Amino acid sequence: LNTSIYGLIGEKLGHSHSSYIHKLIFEKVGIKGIYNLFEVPKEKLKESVDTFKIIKCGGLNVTIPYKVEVMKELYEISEKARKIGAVNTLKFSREGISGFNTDYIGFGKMLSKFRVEIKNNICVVLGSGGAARAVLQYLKDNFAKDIYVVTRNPEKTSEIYGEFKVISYDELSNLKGDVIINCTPKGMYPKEGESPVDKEVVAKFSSAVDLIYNPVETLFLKYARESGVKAVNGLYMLVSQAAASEEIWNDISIDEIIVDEIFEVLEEKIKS
Amino acid sequence: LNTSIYGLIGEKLGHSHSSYIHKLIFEKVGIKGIYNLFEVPKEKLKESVDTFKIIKCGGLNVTIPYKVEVMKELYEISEKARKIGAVNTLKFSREGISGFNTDYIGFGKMLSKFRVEIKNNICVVLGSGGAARAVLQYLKDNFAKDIYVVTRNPEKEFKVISYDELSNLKGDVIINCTPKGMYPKEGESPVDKEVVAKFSSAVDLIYNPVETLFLKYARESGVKAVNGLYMLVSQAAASEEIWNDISIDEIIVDEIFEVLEEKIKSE
Repeated sequence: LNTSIYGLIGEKLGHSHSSYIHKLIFEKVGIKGIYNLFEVPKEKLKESVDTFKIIKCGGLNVTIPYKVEVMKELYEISEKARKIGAVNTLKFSREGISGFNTDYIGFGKMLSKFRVEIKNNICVVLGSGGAARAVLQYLKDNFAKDIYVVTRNPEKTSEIYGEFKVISYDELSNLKGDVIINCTPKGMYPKEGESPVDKEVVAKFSSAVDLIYNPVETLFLKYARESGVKAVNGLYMLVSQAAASEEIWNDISIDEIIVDEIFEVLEEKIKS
Repeated sequence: LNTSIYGLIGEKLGHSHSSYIHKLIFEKVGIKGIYNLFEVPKEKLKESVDTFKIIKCGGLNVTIPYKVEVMKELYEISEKARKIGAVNTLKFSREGISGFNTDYIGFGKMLSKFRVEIKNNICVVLGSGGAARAVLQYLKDNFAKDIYVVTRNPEKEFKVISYDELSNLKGDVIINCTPKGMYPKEGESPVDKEVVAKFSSAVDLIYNPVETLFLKYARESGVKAVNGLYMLVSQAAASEEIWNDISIDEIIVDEIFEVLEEKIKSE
C-alpha cells in the first residue's frame, strides 16, 4: 500500500505552517499521506509536473513563480481560477492535471467566520501581488459598494486592474471606507516592524483584515486594535485554503469542526 | 520538515512485501520516510529519475526492465555493480545519481546466514535470467570450484547446459533463479526431486511460498533448503545503509525476517 504524496511546488521554498496543517488534516480525516515542499527550478516545471502525474501524486499546491505558468499544463481549470488568472491547486486524475484556486475559497471562509461583511461595503485592498487577485475577484463577486486597489505603482497597476479604482498611498489618506485589507508583505518577516499604512488610515475603517498570520498581530492589526476597528489576521484563511485543497484532492468534505480545531492548534503554535 | 521519499522503480509492478520491509526498517532504525512502488513507462525513465533528483529523493531500488538501462543516467557505478552488469540501487547526491547492486550483498548475506559454503564447491544455477547475474558474479568472486548455468534452451563465462545434461550431474549447491515454483507456477519445480537429491544445499531465490516444491524435495532428500526471504530482507537493509549512510545491525534484519516469514505463510 503506497503512501499518497501531496506537496507544494515553488522555485524556492522556506518554512511553512501549511505542511503542519496538512499533516493534521490527514490524521483527522484518516488519510495516509505526506505533504512536502518541493523546490523546482523554472526551466523544469513541465518535466516535474509530468513526473508527478506519472507517480500518481495525490495533489499539489502551487506558489510563486508558477501560479500562471502552470496553467499551460492543465487540461482543465475551474471557472473561478480562470477569472482570477492563477492556479494554486492541482488535481491529478486519469485525463491529466486540472487546476483550481483555493485562496479565493479560504479568503471567503475567513470573512464569514469573523463576520466581515462585504456586500454593499467600501472595500480597500493594499498591494497588487500575493493574493490580491483572488481577494479582488471575491469582493467583486460579492457586490462591494466600491473596491479600491492601493499600490506603490499607480501607472503600472492600473494597466493590470483596469476595472477597479487604483490609487496611490497618498490618495488613500484622503479616503474613508468600511473594509481595508492588507495584501502586501509589510508586517511579516523580514518586514515585521512595518505597516503598509498609518494608524490614522486604519482608523477610518470599521474592519481591518491582514492576510498575514505570523505574527498573529501585525503593526497593521495592533493599529486597528487601538482604534476600535475589528481586526482579523490570516490564520483562518491558511487553514481553510489547506482544507479546501484536501477536499478537492481526495473528493471529501472537511467539517468546519476540523477547521477550527486545526486553527486553535496552529494559533497557539504560532504565538509560542 | 520533509518526509524522505524512497521506493522501487519498474514498468509493471505487483504488490511487494518489499514495501512493508522498508517501513519496518524505518521504524526499527528511526528514519522518517515512506517507500512507494513507482510505475514508470520506458519512455519516461530519464525524465522520472531526473525529477527524483530534483525533489531530492532519498533513494530508489530499480527492477525490471531497467536494471541495465538505468545505468546510462549514472555518474558513478560501484565496480561490483559494473562487473555484474546491473544496478538495482540508486543513491541521490548533489553531484547526481550513483548506482549499486544490493542483490549481490543480499545473496551473500543469505548464504553466510545459513552457512552455505561456496569456496571450492560445485554450483549449479538454474535459469539465466532473474538475478542470475548477481548470483553468478558472487559464485565467481567466492571461488566456486565450478559453475553451471542450466537453461531451457542453450541455443538462446561459465558452463551452460540443458536440463537433460543437468540430470547426469552431481554437485554441491543448487540454486533456483527461475520463476518456477512461485505463482502462477506453484505446482511445479524447475527440476525433479531425484536431481535435487544429488546436491548438498538447495537455495531458492523464491520466498513465496516460503517452501517451494523444489525446497520440499530438498527437505525430503536430506538436503539443506534455503528460501530467498533472508536475501530479500538483507538487500533492503543494504539499500537503506547506502541511502542513509548508516550501519544496520543484523538483529534488525533478523527481526524483520521473522515478521515477513509469518506474514508470508498466513497468506
